[PDB]
Amino acid sequence: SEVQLVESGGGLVQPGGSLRLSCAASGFNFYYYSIHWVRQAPGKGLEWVASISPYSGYTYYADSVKGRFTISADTSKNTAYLQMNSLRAEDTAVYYCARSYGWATYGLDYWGQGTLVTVSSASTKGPSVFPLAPSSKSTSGGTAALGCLVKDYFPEPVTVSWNSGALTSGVHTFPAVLQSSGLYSLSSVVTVPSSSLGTQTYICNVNHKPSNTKVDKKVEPK
Amino acid sequence: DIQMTQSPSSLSASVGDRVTITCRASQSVSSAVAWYQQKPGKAPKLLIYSASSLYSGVPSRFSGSRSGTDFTLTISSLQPEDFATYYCQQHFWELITFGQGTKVEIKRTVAAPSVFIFPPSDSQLKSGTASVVCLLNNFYPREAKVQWKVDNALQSGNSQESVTEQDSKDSTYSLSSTLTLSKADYEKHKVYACEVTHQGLSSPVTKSFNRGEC
Amino acid sequence: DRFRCINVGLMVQSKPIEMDSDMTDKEKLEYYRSLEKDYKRRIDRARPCLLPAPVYGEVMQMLRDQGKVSARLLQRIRDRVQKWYHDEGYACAQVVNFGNLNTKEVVCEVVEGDITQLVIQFQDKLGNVVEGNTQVPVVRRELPKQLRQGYVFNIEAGKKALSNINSLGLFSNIEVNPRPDEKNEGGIIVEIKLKELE
Repeated sequence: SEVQLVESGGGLVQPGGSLRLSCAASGFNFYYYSIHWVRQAPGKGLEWVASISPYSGYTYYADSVKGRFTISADTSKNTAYLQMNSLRAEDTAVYYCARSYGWATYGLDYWGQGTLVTVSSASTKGPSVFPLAPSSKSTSGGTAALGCLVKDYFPEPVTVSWNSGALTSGVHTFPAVLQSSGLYSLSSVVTVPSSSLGTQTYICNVNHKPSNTKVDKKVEPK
Repeated sequence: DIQMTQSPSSLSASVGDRVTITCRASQSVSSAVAWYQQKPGKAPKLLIYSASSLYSGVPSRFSGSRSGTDFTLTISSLQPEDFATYYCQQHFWELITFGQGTKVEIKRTVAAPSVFIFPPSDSQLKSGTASVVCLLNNFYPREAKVQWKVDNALQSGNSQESVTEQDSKDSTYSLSSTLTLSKADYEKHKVYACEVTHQGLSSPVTKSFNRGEC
Repeated sequence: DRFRCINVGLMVQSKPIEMDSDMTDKEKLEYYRSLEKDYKRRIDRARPCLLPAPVYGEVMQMLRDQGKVSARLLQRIRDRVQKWYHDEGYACAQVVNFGNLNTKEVVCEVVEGDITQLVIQFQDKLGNVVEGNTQVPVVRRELPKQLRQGYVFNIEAGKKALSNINSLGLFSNIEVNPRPDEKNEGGIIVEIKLKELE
């Protein structure tokens, strides 16, 4: 009964490039509804980008995107489309497709799954994993912290496990931060008892499926 | 331009409280305001479609209300499944405008962080880069200030922090702060410290090291 | 490919409408169309506004010289409509909503500032607000019919009151002020502050 939206397309593009996103309308009659495109930046709020009018073909765009995006729809296959041009870095976001019945007076009820559009002068790159030295002078008694620093890679995601999944309690894999290079950098720390430092040796299993890199690194004190 | 001001940026609440989020339209132009709930990694769901009308299949604890240019979303008894980000939205014809968002988080006891310094890896100085890492583990609330002191001097532009989602078990926050430098600048200066200010710290603590001496 | 009409309604009233589950979109067109029908019903039940024909015409010319209906154009229309209302001394008038029956018919909803209560506040010589209904019966007369509940507030009726009661020489300071009525949405309280001579 509740048949829904799938956004198709989307991927990596460079500054100045172009892309086209599809939005497949299954189970609803989008003459009575209006199709809107809304983008969510990385870890940021929601921003409306484009809209099509029900019935008639009136097209409305946000001023941040006017002159580079064009919305459209194919009534036959129950589809809507979004063309993006002269792409800039600030367009990096997840792009949702959602319907609202009527025009400009009701709520966006059914949303899509989403699609990520990364706009980077990119290079798929494996990371370099560096050890986080545990502290000989145990700063906070009882426990000491050690981890890994996945320093330079592109694109997302990376998965950091510990001792092949045995060490799970105390691990904090932090969200990645993009630097002034176009490459991400994360750290993954874990707190362990100060006694178990010399008996047990801990290893990180970093994994970067997009670049098929698989580094495993042991972290020991110096 | 039309602008919604959503407040508070975040509030912390316990299971069972009645929580009220407000957002204000910059001009009296439209009653077509909707409320959405979005849980991380997913798509926002519609809660309220007209300014006060309960949408289908939404629990009865959600309510909407309007007073002029003031719109209010209200949850009667907070359930665990209602911790998310909340967005208000307005339809000024073409201008679809969202509020900045409200993060609803779990209330918990104040807890100062554990602070750990980290020198750049011995391997990293053989790549030209240097990364000094400061870890703040298991603290609450989220408001924390990391201050990088190289020879008793602040550093800006070269520090990046990341913050974890609320702990799924103990409801705490962990933060990392990377200070990225070049090998020459790291070799010249001597004492590297990270000073942490937090609510649960009566005074700011500082974790420090000297490069090369153990 | 245009906008055919601007309706301008005045709204106070009350609303209901309820809701349901089992959202078969096939069906739920039911609810989303019942709302449209109820909106049309409301637009006919509603009271027409004080906007004269020339300003209707000017707003419609603004709407025609721009084929597409943009929110900035609606803002300019609001500016014009409130300019008219305030120019005629309808100080409390305000636009509150821009609804639609379809993308071609725009519905502008205004709150004109109807009067819900009349309040007379007396103050002693030193400005300390006091009670007393000895002057109320005479001040109730020498008040225009247009200030009573059931009319839209106009500052000209306020000036007529401020001069009729002024002619009696019984107060050292007379003020007529509209105030937002907290118990009624869009209603207006006409309060008349009287300060006595000595």
